[PDB]
Amino acid sequence: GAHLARRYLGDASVEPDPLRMPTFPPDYGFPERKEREMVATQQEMNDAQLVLQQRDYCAHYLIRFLKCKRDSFPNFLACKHERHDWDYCEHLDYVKRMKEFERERRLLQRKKRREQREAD
Amino acid sequence: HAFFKAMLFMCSGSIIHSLNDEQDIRKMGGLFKAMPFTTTALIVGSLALTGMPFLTGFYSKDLIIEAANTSYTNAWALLMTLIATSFTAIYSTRIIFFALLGQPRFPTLV
Amino acid sequence: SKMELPDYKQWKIEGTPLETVQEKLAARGLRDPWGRNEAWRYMGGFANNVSFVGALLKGFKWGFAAFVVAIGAEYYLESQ
Amino acid sequence: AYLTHQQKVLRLYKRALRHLESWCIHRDKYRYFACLLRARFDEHKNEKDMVKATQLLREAEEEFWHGQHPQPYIFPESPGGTSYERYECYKVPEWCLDDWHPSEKAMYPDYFAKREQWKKLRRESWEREVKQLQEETPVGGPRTEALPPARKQGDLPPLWWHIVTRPRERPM
Amino acid sequence: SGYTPEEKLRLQQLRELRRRWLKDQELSPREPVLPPQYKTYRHSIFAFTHVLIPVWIIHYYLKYHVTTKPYTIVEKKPRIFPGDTILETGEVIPPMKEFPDQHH
Amino acid sequence: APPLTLEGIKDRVLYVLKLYDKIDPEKLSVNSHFMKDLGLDSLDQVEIIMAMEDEFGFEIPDIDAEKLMCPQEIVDYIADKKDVYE
Amino acid sequence: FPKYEASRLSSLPTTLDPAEYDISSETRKAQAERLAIRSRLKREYQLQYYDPSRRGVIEDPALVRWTYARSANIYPNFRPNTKTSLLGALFGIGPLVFWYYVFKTDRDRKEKLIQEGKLDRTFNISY
Amino acid sequence: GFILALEISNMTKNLKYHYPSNAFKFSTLLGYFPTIMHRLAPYMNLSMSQKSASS
Amino acid sequence: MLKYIIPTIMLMPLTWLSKNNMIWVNSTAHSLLISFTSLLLMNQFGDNSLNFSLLFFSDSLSTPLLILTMWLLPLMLMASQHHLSKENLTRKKLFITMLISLQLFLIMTFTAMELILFYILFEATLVPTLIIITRWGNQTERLNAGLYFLFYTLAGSLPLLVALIYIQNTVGSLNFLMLQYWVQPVHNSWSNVFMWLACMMAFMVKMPLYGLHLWLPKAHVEAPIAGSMVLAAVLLKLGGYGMLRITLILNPMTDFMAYPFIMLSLWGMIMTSSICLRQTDLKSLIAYSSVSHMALVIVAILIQTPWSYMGATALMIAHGLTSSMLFCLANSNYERIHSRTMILARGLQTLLPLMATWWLLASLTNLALPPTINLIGELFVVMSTFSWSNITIILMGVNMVITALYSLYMLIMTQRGKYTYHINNISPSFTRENALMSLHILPLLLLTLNPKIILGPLY
Amino acid sequence: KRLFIIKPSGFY
Amino acid sequence: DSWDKDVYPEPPRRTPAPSPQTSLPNPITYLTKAFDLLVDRPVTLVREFIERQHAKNKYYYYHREFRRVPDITECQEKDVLCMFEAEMQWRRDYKVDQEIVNIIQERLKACQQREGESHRQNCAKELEQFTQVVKAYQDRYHDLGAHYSARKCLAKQKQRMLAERKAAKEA
Amino acid sequence: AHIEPRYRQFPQLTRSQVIQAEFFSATMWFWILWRFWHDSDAVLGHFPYPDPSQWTDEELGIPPDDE
Amino acid sequence: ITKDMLPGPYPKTPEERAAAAKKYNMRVEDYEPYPDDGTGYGDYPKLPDRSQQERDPWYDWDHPDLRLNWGEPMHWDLDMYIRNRVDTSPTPVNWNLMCKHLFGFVAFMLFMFWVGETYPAYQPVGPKQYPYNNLYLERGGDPNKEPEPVVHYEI
Ligand SMILES: CCCCCCCCCCCCO[C@@H]1O[C@H](CO)[C@@H](O[C@H]2O[C@H](CO)[C@@H](O)[C@H](O)[C@H]2O)[C@H](O)[C@H]1O
Ligand SMILES: CCCCCCCCCCCCO[C@@H]1O[C@H](CO)[C@@H](O[C@H]2O[C@H](CO)[C@@H](O)[C@H](O)[C@H]2O)[C@H](O)[C@H]1O
Ligand SMILES: CCCCCCCCCCCCO[C@@H]1O[C@H](CO)[C@@H](O[C@H]2O[C@H](CO)[C@@H](O)[C@H](O)[C@H]2O)[C@H](O)[C@H]1O
Ligand SMILES: CCCCCCCCCCCCO[C@@H]1O[C@H](CO)[C@@H](O[C@H]2O[C@H](CO)[C@@H](O)[C@H](O)[C@H]2O)[C@H](O)[C@H]1O
Ligand SMILES: CCCCCCCCCCCCO[C@@H]1O[C@H](CO)[C@@H](O[C@H]2O[C@H](CO)[C@@H](O)[C@H](O)[C@H]2O)[C@H](O)[C@H]1O
Ligand SMILES: *C(=O)CCCCCCCCCCCCC
Repeated sequence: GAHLARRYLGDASVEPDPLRMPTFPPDYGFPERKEREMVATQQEMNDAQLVLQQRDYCAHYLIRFLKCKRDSFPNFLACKHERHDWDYCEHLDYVKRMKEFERERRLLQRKKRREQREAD
Repeated sequence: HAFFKAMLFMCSGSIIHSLNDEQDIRKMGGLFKAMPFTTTALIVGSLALTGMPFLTGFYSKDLIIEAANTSYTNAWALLMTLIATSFTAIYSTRIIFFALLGQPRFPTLV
Repeated sequence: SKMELPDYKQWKIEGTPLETVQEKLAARGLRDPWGRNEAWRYMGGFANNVSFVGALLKGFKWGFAAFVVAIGAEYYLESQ
Repeated sequence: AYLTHQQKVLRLYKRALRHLESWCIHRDKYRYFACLLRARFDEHKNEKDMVKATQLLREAEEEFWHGQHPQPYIFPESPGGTSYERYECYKVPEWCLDDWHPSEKAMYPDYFAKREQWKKLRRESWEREVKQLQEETPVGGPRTEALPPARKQGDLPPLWWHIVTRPRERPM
Repeated sequence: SGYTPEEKLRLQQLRELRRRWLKDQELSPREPVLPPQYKTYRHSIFAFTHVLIPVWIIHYYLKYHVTTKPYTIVEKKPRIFPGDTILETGEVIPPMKEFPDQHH
Repeated sequence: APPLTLEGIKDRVLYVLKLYDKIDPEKLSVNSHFMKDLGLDSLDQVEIIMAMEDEFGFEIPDIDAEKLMCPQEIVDYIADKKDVYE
Repeated sequence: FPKYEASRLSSLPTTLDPAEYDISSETRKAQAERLAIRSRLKREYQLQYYDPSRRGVIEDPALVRWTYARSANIYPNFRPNTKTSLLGALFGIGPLVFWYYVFKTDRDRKEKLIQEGKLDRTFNISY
Repeated sequence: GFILALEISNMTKNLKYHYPSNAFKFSTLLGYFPTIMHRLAPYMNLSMSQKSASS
Repeated sequence: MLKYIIPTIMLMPLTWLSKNNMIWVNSTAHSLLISFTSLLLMNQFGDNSLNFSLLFFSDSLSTPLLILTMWLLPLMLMASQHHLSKENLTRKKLFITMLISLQLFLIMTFTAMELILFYILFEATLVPTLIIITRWGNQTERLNAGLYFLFYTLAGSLPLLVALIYIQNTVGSLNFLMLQYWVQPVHNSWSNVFMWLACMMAFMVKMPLYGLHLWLPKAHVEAPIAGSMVLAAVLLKLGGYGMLRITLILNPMTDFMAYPFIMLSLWGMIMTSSICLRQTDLKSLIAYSSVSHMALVIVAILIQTPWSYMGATALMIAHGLTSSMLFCLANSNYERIHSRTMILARGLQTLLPLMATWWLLASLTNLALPPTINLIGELFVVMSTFSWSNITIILMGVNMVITALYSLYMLIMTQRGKYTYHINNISPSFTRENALMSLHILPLLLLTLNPKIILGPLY
Repeated sequence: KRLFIIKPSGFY
Repeated sequence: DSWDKDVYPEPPRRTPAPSPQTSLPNPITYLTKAFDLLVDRPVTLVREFIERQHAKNKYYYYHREFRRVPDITECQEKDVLCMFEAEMQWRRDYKVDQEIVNIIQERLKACQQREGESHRQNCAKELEQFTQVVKAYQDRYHDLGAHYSARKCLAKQKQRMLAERKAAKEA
Repeated sequence: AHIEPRYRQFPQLTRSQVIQAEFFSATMWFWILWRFWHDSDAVLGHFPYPDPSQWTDEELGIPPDDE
Repeated sequence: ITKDMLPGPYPKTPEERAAAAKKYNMRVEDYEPYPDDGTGYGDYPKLPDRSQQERDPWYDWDHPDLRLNWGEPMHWDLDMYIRNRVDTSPTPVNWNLMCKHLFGFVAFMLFMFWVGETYPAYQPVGPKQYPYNNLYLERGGDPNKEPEPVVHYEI
């Protein structure tokens, strides 16, 4: 994407580093951030034998889809609505990560302005 | 891959058998109408190989490509992989153009 | 069982790309003496072959008609 | 080299036509360029100076090597072709039939009766074939691999058995 | 450039012999002289002898030999989902907690 | 493949030559010598052999090809290589 | 046209070799007597290969010479000189000394690590 | 790829002769990998086997 | 062991008192019955070896070697009786006597409980083997081959004799059970460096060790078929068996004394596998294959781990059946074309189909196709050598590549391609020849089902 | 026409 | 059943009850019924017949008990008669210890399969027990060589005990 | 047999072979058109892609440049 | 064969060069021993180093697969030059040019892969977040230690 062009062909000092992000406190600029809520208990994901990479904040929708899949067998075309619920939840999770990348970039942009203006 | 690749080889075997063990595409041609069922399978196998939407090949190859350009990955590997996908459509077109289309280039005893 | 070969007098380059070759050779003062040996490849059922676009669209006419008929059935099946 | 100047030019002609055919592919395009190539050969057909003729042949070979197809067409059963020697595993020499068990030979009584006649014909002719070769060969052995015909009635051409009885090209 | 008369004559004589040889390779009507020696039923005895008899042997072998030893057949335990009822004990697995039921 | 016959091979050998514009189809016989009777040259002979290779789908080595100077010789060479005895 | 550069594994085509052309009566004489040797050897072979009463192997002296030349005849023609001694030393002692220091060095390192407890052997109980 | 392939394929039907490019030979002869490796490696190994190890 | 020694001796009166037309039938039948009873030796215990008397014992190392030895005598008789058909009757009986006397020395050698008794029998096998090679070999070079065989062995054996007697003087006993409990460590000194060498060089020559192997291509090629069968299958294993026993009393000096000989073997196998690629003589090719395989046995014995001893034992048994089968396969060709040149007769699969199956099966076992016991042994040795030093995987891996090339090269050159036109006496395979081939391969492949009985004492 | 197939003896 | 549940433990089985949410018939349900009728039933009768024959001929075999003899620690040096018994005992215990490590390895492998994608957390006890037993086995028997014996095992133990004494001496 | 070879002529065809080929060629295009109608998302995109430059600083908690 | 027909020592004199050439069925003009460097070739003729794949396919060889004639001297390295092994036939592309293009292609691709590893492609997305202190317990973390808390917030 353009972000690579800015970091590699441009100035990487104001570009998030995907490996080390975030480099700012969570609460900087955010008076009272809500803590992310988890619906599915650890025991429930354990008993559903979800793959560890699947045990994220959307796991409660996955559990419903897998249960529907089993109960609707052999109709492998049912559970479409449950699959979408899980797919949409993962889309919202991905959007959040996109925002975290934009917040990190905008702070690194600010941190340079607040250094250039102070420098002069 | 097992499905359309085994089909493609059986289609080439059908052509090779019918032309007295001829294997060079430069000596095929004009088989689109002469071998209708082999032609259909060859086109279906070629379209599946190139990721034609909703054929068997599309359900693996397409997900692989969009999982590879959204990953944290070597940029040369990603770019080389994308060019190879383009090359896949080129040699596929070679078989259909030279084996099925145009005028027959095989010996006179049909 | 003798295989009766077709009469050789029926192979003629007229009306085939071989006739074009002869004209481009005639300009330079040459002739193609084997043109009639190639003519069978441009005649009969080997004349006129699909293009590459046409090859891909084999069966598209009936497949589309079935597709049109199918969505009509599905659509009305939901409405009623 | 044991090929005359004529045989080298004629060979170069055929070889260049085949490689030209591999580049052109389409028959009409091949016919057009085969005639231009023929015109080039006809242009020096009457060159009398052998020295100038040889130089023309040298250049033509150099040009052919530069312009040859890296992957020319080969007939499937030609050397290098995809069917070359494909059926050698099915060619069994005729002498293997002498080892067949009698119960195997009893299955083809008519075939092995004829086979005996051929073997009889081989024995009874061998001496004349050797004698004919002895009396037509100059002292110090033959100078060529050519062989003579039979010169009489009932004589068979010397050294014929393995030509006549060789395995069929498609034995099985 | 063609054949010399000697060359032609030798080829002529070999050709007669070769063609006679090839003719003699043809089989007579009686040869070979052999010594002394619907789908449903055909498909039924295949299923019987190749599917049923083997599965009989394998089931006997697994049930009374392989499964009488520890850890020979190990199954992944079934997935348990909220709301399932266990057959062994009848325990009812509690449902998951209420979602924000957001849809789009 | 459908088996060849001596008459089958001869017909196709003559068929090809009748489609060669340098041979008169009325003066042509199985015994017509390409140089002495039909008045062709050696460059022409190479093309005739090339055309019989394409016709029957197998190559004739140059050493063998240069000796085939009449249609009957081509018929005999092909029948010999394909084990055709009729 | 860049000229053909022959290699050991990519020989020169005859159609590009000058020796093929500009033939002399001396070259055509050599070819004639080469073809004579081949014709004489062919006749000797054919007289046996076509013999109806022959049953066995036509012994070939050329094959016998080849297998003998590449076995029994080597030592009689061996001479210890600068070439053979240097080659014998290089390909006979050379590799043995090389692999010795490779394995000795590797195994000395491993033993040192095991003594101190710095080599991971947590589940290593098969050897 | 299909569009570019079609143009390249259709240009084989024109009456124009073009000398092969270096890239064309590289592709046709498989990058010369079999031509080089399958002559060089067998030669070195097989010659060593006879000259040094055995003789 | 008297239940095997006495009947083995009784084979000699049986052969000499047989009718002139029944010497092969009688000896083959009764050597098979002896082979049958040898299975009673597999009464092996987890802790204790089977100790019969003050003279003889059997353990999981000697038991499989004994069973292989007694099985080979019947097979050597069938392999021999064709080319000895024209032989004088009394000379035929003497030939069989040499084979019987060789078996007698072998079964006692593998079971002698005292090392000096082992030495005398270990050496007594030279006499019948030497007579078999020089008397009944075909070529002029058999005389030279006997001399090389005799003096290569003796040059190493005579120092061993002095070392053993020295060990008895200082320890007071050479009984192997006693040596298990009275063994003391060997501390570094130039005196002990040469005790170690004298204890190991006789066995290395027999293996053979690379560098000391020149006697084997000569001897294994000049011998008659029966001589080659026993030389490859059993006599080479006297070296391996001897090393496996005597290394008990050489620790810890084996730690650094093994290095020169591990290097000779690791590099030797790659050198002798490469030689096989350019061999023109089929029997010579097979002989050089034995050197390559026995190099693994030497390395496995020297590194001295539980896995390498199991692998060494499996390799010795597997090689014995394979190498013996290959010599027999090549002999069948030689009995038809009277030449050992590999390229002489080609495309034989076209003329001898079933015998081409045996060639394939023999070749596959030679290149160690899993799960053959050839692979089991070769894999166990590679596992233990990797632990000894990881870099050895490079040399083991390369040898596995080269071994496949020459194993299939021999198969392709002789069996595939086009038959040689002028060779017209390839008669169909006899029943004797087919049975002789199947009596190697069938037991070899059956042992895969129960490999624990050929893995030795450390299983 | 059925032709004779030359094979080595299979009996043994 | 046939083996001891304590030596080869298996957690209680919890199979969920069928909860079909489809009108369609389940092919597995009818295949299971066909399997019971055409396979399990005739196989069971053939076994019940065989068990009727084994009950008419009931006979017993026993597990060999080995009385304990003195260890190599109690043997006077070069006293073969006592060394032999201690050595044979040590070899018997060596084979048994190999089988103990095999039991613990078989528990570990069964747990990994049984727990599915949750094995990394649900098999921590079996991993720990495997780690401890492998450590003990390594201390007893590792690096002894092909010519291992009770004497060599004792020397390895004494060397280990000496180092442990010295390390404590540092404390 | 059922089909005889021809010389320099287009081969003989059976009605069955031509009809079956057309049917499966047609079935290919029905499937693609049917799936494309009901599953165009799998080819064009399942979810919108947000434009990160359209997000307000208060959404992202980027504080004013003064404090 | 008899001892007079087997290979011998390096030929010292023209009379011995004529005997060797006759023994090997060669012309004395065409006969050339290997150099007398003590490597053990003796008088065995030095023949051109060419594969058997290079010989005329259409000639009637006594050994068609080998393309040898009965009685002709075999190359010292005949078994290395059979058609299954080393091929020496002319190539359409010069050997040195062939090596340059192959090596150049490989070196360039390896160089470009190193560059692509230095400048990896990735999406403008923050790290994926997992619940329960980053799945500390699930991933095998010790349950007897309280992990360094990991908190993820909304945005
Ligand atoms: C995921 C699967 C995707 C499959 C895509 C399949 C191919 C898509 C279309 C490719 C281009 C179509 O082809 C486009 O139109 C016509 C063919 O109708 C071509 O027209 C061609 O016709 C004749 C063939 O008789 C050629 O000789 C001529 O050179 C050219 O004019 C154009 O040169 C080309 O630009
Ligand atoms: C294929 C052949 C393989 C050859 C392998 C060669 C192995 C060489 C082993 C060398 C080690 C010999 O063992 C070594 O002997 C000397 C005897 O002088 C002993 O040392 C003794 O003599 C030396 C004198 O040289 C003194 O330094 C020392 O004070 C004394 O104790 C060493 O304590 C011992 O370490
Ligand atoms: C034919 C192929 C030839 C290839 C070349 C092979 C060279 C082989 C040299 C033989 C080994 C010589 O080197 C040998 O190393 C070992 C250590 O590993 C030493 O072993 C000894 O010394 C070490 C420390 O040095 C001490 O722990 C101990 O006293 C003892 O193990 C030997 O005293 C030494 O003699
Ligand atoms: C699950 C979806 C299933 C969809 C099935 C759709 C119905 C199947 C249709 C099979 C078609 C059978 O009918 C076939 O069609 C083709 C194309 O028109 C016809 O071909 C037509 O055009 C060609 C040339 O343009 C003519 O040579 C031919 O005479 C003419 O009829 C065939 O002669 C006919 O046999
Ligand atoms: C879509 C493809 C994506 C991957 C693309 C990879 C591209 C790889 C390019 C590698 C090119 C290496 O090949 C390079 O070519 C030139 C041209 O012949 C060679 O140069 C050679 O050619 C000519 C002479 O004929 C001269 O310039 C020079 O004397 C000679 O060395 C180089 O010695 C070689 O290094
Ligand atoms: C930025 O998002 C990183 C992706 C790395 C390269 C992906 C290649 C996509 C090419 C887009 C051009 C449009 C042509 C369809």
